[PDB]
This record gives sequence, C-alpha cells and structure tokens, in this order.
Amino acid sequence: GPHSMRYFETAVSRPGLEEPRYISVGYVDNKEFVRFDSDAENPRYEPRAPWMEQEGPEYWERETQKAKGQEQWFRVSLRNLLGYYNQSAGGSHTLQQMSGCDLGSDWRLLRGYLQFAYEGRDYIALNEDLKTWTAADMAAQITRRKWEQSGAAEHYKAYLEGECVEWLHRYLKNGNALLRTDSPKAHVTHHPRSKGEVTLRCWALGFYPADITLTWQLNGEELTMELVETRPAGDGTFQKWASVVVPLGKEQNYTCRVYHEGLPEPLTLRWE
Amino acid sequence: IQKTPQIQVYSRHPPENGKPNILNCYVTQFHPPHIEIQMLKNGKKIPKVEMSDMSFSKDWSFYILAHTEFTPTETDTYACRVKHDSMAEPKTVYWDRDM
Amino acid sequence: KAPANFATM
Repeated sequence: GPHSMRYFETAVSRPGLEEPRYISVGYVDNKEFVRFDSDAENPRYEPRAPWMEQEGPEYWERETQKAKGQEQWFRVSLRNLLGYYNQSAGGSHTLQQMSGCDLGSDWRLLRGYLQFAYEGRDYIALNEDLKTWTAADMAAQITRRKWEQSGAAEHYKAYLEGECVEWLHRYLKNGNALLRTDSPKAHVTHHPRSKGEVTLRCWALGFYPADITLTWQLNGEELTMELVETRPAGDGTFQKWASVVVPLGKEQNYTCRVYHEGLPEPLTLRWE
Repeated sequence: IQKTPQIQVYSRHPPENGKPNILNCYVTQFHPPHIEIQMLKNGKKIPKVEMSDMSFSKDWSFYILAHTEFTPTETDTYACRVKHDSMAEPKTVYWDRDM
Repeated sequence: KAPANFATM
C-alpha cells in the first residue's frame, strides 16, 4: 500500500494576545505522531504514537529547535501579511501551512506538497513540479516574487525529495503494525418516516482509514439519499451511514453497498 | 472569512438504555479556530467534557471532537451547544439515537 | 521530520 507524511502547522493571532500561538502536528498515513504547541508549559515536540518513544533525545532536541524557528517565521510572516492586506490592529488572523510527501506502494516519491493559507484561504502553494509557485491574490504576488528571487522552491524541493522521504521510510519501518487497516462492518436499520414510506439506513462501523463509500440501488441504479460525513468513533475507527426513503412493503428491492480498501471485495446487504 | 460549524452528535457504541457509552460531538468545517463547545444533559452542563486538540483538514477548515462518558436512559435528552463567531447565537443540536 | 521554512512571506 501507499504512504504519506504531513506536517500541518498553524499560527493564530488575536486582539489582546502579545504573541501568536503556534501549533505543529505531524502525520504518518494520516495518524498523528508528533505535536508541538507553543502554549504548553515547556513547549516541545512530543511523541503522539507509542512507536515514536523509540527516537532518542537528539531527535526531540533538534525538532523542537526547528519548531522554535517556525514560530518566529510564522510570526514575522503574520506581521508582513497585515501590511500586505492593509489590515489594521484589532483583529484575529491565521496563517496555516501543509507540507509533506506522498509515496506509492513502491515507497518512491509520488508527490511533494507545500502550501499555505491566510485567514483560511489559499495564499501561496508550491506546484507539483516543485519548481514554480501558484499565488492567486494580488497581495500574494509580493511573496511569490520574494521567493522566486530567493530560490525558495529549490530548498523546499530538497526537503520534500530528501528528508521527508528519508524519514518517512524510517518511520514506516519503525511503525509497522499503522500498517493494518480495519474493515467496515455493515448493517441496515428500519425507521418509520411518513405514511406510506419508511427509512432504510445503511450503517458502516469500526473501519480505518476514513475513506469509504456507501451507496443504495434499486434494480441496479444508484441514487441521489442522505449521507453523514465520516465521523470518528473516538477509538481510532470511523463511522458513516447513508439513508433512503422507501415505500412500505417494497424494502427487499433496495440494496446497500459498502466500498473500502480493507475489504476483499465490496459488501452487499439489505434490511432483514 | 468565517465558516459555520457543522455539528454531529452521536454515540461511540450502539446505544442501549442503562449501558455506559461515550457521547461525541464532532464539530467540523469552521473558521476561525476559536470555538466554545458544551455538552448538555437535560438542559444542564455536563462537567468533565474532554476535547481533542484542534486540527484542520486539507481544505483549511478546522475540526474538533468533544466527548464525554454517558449512560443513556429512555427519558434523558442530550445536546451539544456550539458558540462561534460565524453565528450570532449559540447552536444546539440534539442527540438522536437513530442517527 | 518537519520542514524548516526559508524566506518569510
């Protein structure tokens, strides 16, 4: 199977607060594994999966120092951005970064990622070529030029192709057994809805990872049905359901399908 | 610009009357990240409500999971009550056992 | 291991 690492970083400024709060959260295969929070008593990168306790004090020292650098970086940047957007003192602002790499089943780099958002909106992002930048806003051109003139892309490229892959490989070796998936377990419930009609609700439960698809069909055609957003059980696994309104006494015509990477093939069921 | 919280309120395990369980309030898709979340029992604040650390999605919006131990009975109504700058008044959504 | 950003915005 394919793999990935991300680091999701946030800085937030607020009216009263002297200094922005900075949080960095790292992910391997979308499970959180390291975290830094400037609001902590003693701000440091802490392990967030039992398999990271392996890394020795050098690791945590250097990653923590790396964090303190970002904290500065995000802070100066937030200040610059205020100026670029002619925003005055007296508001809240957020600067966000996602960085990382995707590997294929072969463990070779498939894609690097480097993007940033301001006020929850795309500000500037490194293109898939890892050479050029995309930057929508007129304010953002100021940055794009700065970074073009400074060769920023090449140094991020080095990181994404190098350290990111190198250390994900290492985390993946250290972490086997995030390797496994949990298949969904499906059932259907019956609920009255109106006169003449009822509600069939296909539940999927106990699955990891989150990505899953639920469908309903009536003699072979899919439907257009209510679906909830996939939600955490709170125990590492996920839940989803999808529902359709059905005529009374015609419920054995309707079939639910569940699709998930953990399955040997999709599951098929109906109400019983 | 502000994005309004989407809220789901649901149990971790199939609910059964008299059986300890976890009640979850999953609040997603909001901005800015400042948010106040409360879980209610029969209109009253549940005290030891745990809160996951904040995180965000590929689309930059923030999400967060509030959860608490509970034991559903037949007569108790449970609710999640979210306050956020996108909304002028708090939003309460009620636990439906079938959802 | 986390990125260490270069030029500021």
